[PDB]
Parts: sequence; C-alpha cells; structure tokens
Amino acid sequence: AFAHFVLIHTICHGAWIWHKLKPLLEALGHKVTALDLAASGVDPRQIEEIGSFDEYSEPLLTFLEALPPGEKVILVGESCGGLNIAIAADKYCEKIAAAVFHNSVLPDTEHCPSYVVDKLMEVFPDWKDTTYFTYTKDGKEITGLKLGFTLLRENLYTLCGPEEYELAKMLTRKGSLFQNILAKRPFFTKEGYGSIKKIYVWTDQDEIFLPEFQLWQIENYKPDKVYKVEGGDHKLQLTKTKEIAEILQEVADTYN
Amino acid sequence: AFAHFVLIHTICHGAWIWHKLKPLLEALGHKVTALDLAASGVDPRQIEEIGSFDEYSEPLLTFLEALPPGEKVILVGESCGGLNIAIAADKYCEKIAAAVFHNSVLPDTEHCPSYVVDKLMEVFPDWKDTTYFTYTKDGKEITGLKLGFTLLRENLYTLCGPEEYELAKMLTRKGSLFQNILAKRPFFTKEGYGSIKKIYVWTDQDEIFLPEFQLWQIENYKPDKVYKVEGGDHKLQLTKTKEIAEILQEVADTYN
Repeated sequence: AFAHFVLIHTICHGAWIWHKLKPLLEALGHKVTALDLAASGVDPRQIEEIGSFDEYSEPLLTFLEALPPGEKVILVGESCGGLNIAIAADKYCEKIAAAVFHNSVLPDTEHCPSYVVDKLMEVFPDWKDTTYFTYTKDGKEITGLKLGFTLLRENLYTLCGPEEYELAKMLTRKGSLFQNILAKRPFFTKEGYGSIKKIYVWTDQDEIFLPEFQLWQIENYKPDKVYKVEGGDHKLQLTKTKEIAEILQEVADTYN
Repeated sequence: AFAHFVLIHTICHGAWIWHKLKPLLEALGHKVTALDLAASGVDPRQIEEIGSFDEYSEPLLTFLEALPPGEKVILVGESCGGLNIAIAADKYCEKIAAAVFHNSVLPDTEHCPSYVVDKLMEVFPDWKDTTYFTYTKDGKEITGLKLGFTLLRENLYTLCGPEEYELAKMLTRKGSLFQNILAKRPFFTKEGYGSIKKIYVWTDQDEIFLPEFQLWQIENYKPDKVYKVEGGDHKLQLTKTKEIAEILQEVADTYN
C-alpha cells in the first residue's frame, strides 16, 4: 500500500536531513512531505522569535490543519522530533494513521513533557563543542544552542559520508530544546497523543541517544512495535536509508 | 601548493551546492570557505531586502575585507557567481590570486554589467516552470524568481543523483538576477576586475548555459586559461567533483 509520510527533522536541522530518504520513499510510490519547522532549514524566522516547542511546531500543525477530512498521514520524527509528534497528536490525532520514532525521544502521558529530555541530559550531559546562549521571549529565559562541529562529526553523523557531514556544518542553525518551557507545559493527553499507534525505530550504535536512554524509553512507554536497525549511527536516514524505507513500507502496510 | 579557495554559489542557491567539493579540496590540503550570499542558503535576510547584485554580494565583500594584509584567495564562482567575482574584484583585486569561473557568466569591462546576462536570456529565454514576482527596493522595481522544479531537474541538475536534486528542491530560495539594476550599474573597471587572472571552466553538456553562450563569452573576453570538462552537467561540482578539484589544484599551483 501507499501512504503519505510527513518527515519531521530535529532541532537545529531542517527538511534537508531527509534528502536521501524522501526520493527513496517516492520510488516506492509514496507521497512524502518534508517540512522545515519554525526557524529551521530555510524557514524565514530566527530562533529568538520562538518561545516554545509548540510554537516551534507551527509548520507541522499548519500542515495537518490543511489536510482535507479523511486524509491521514504517517508522521516520522527523528531525534527530538518525537516532541513535535506528541504536540501535533494532541491537536490532530484523527489525521494520524501512526507515528514512527527514528532514534527519537518518546514522550509519555504520565510525566511532564520534559521528562524524557531531562533523562537524555542525564545520560548525555556533555555536548562537547556545542555553544549556548540565552534570549527572552514572552517573559521566559530560553537557552539556545548551536551544535558543535566536533559533536556533529563524532556523535551525530558518526558514520556518515564527508559530503553529508559537510551539509550539517553548512546548514545546521541555532535552535533550542525549550527544556524549561516543556517542564511547565501541560501534560500530553491520553485521548490525543496517547491514542495513536507508535512505532519505535533505533540502532544500538547511536552515539548520542545511547542504548541506556533508548532502552529506557521503550520500557517507560511501551511502543506498539519496535524495529532495531543493525549498524549505522544517529542519522539512520543517511547511513541506513534503505533499511528505514523498508521499515516505513511495512508500517504503511500495517497502519492506515 | 595549498591555496585558500572561496566558493561562491549562484542565485537561488547557497553554500550547500559545494557540499561535495569542499571536503575534497580540504583532502588535498586546501583551506576552503563556502559562503552564503545575502538572502541565500541560511542567511537571515529575505530577497525583498536586497536591491542590487552589489548588496547581494555583501557576505563576499565582508569576507574579503576581513582578510589580513598579504593574504590572497582564489575565488570560484558558479553560474551567476561570476558577477559577484567582478564586483568583489573592483574592491579587493589585491587580495585575489585568481578567479575561476565554473559554468559561469563572464562579465567584461567594455560593455555594461548586464551585457552577458542579456545575452544569456537571448540564448535561453524559456525557464520553464520558473515563477516570477516583483518587489520594490530603493525606488526600483526588481524582478524576483523561484527556480521551477522541472527546470532544476532537466536543465540545471540534469545528470545529478536524486539525492542531490532533492537538496535543490528543498533548499533553493527566491532570488533575483537584478538585471535592470545591472544595466544601470557603472562598468566593471580595467584596473580592478580587469587586472585579475581568470580561469574559465565549462562543459559543452551544460543544458542551460549552452555551448553557444559559453563559447560566445570566451571569444568576447579572452580568459587567461580555459578548461573544458567532458560530460557532466551545469552542476559540475556535483557531477564532476573530482575533475573540478584536479583543475583547482592546478590553478593553486599556477597562480598565487
């Protein structure tokens, strides 16, 4: 079967991270939408204009709003993208056939929205040469960050080709986890986010979202299905593009 | 020998077009700077804020200004990038060891700055699905454009892989040729732009900058050296990356 996949990049990234997977999925006959979230990729806004992970998710929410009644999509979020999925699911759960997590954070409904992010920072506290800054938006101090080139090379694009790593150095922009904002955000709901089918995809060779973290997430909030990809790195859509496409095809044939 | 190469993308593009060539040149021991011109790539400005090809060239001029006395670079401009080279050469000719034109427009000093652009539009008048718009800046009506996806696929990235073409669809932004502005701009000077060494690189398989146009340019303003790359397409830095690196190495060993 064919599905309409909506690819969601992580913070400091953009639609460009999906430049290898998008055409491959289309070669299988699928419809693919790869969005640039707020202040990401070639979006015109700067991060200082964004005050929360919800505002950051605007392009995704706006896209879902534009879907005609009856049309459902399969969301695919990488790394921090799982948070955008949860936010979108609490507004448009009826338009989501399923959500696929790609070496992604997996929010739950029993703890605060920052729960898995707080855990991530415990497991991976040293972001190496990554730099930080602060800005104020809507009366709140937000911590922004710019991914360090060494962190990118060693922990995120560990086994990616030099031409892919180059794109990361050229295109990654300043962003934010909005951690303190997430901590005070209302909990994700059981009726919305909690109701959607969730497929968790990961590799134990991820050098930032370490096994301890990902296995912890799986036990914390049981996914409907788990796929473990052998080898690769954090950016499986680059190092294991084919394997990811095969998995997404199976998801398309399973949930509609 | 090693050189410091400054790669200059064309309109509607950004530093990202050089994502394959930059690491290859560095693998040869060179220093490489790939800039995002105004309102290009991840630059924060929008095209409506830019009123001329000179303003558009700001990042390049600012970069050259930052070079300490005695430091020279080799400029490499693709497609419309030759115009940024001419503009920069009339301000910092002493900092330019040489300029390499990559399937690029080659301005001269005997005719108005729009001369080769006017000729290009004669040779290639149909930009297919490319869309146009107008905006006003500093009392002048500027014609902006957004490269059509079919034009990108068939004439610019003709033989590029699907993953490279995907990047183009995801990252190309609205831009402008500032043709009418160039037409009224003071002529490029013989003392500045005219004094620098110029190396012209091209392929007769270019599907937009057709042989008639490129051979016309070579006869109009004789380059110091001409390199003809066999095969490939308009984006030689993607389809013939290795060949381009080899040529640039020879240039580095010839001009300093």
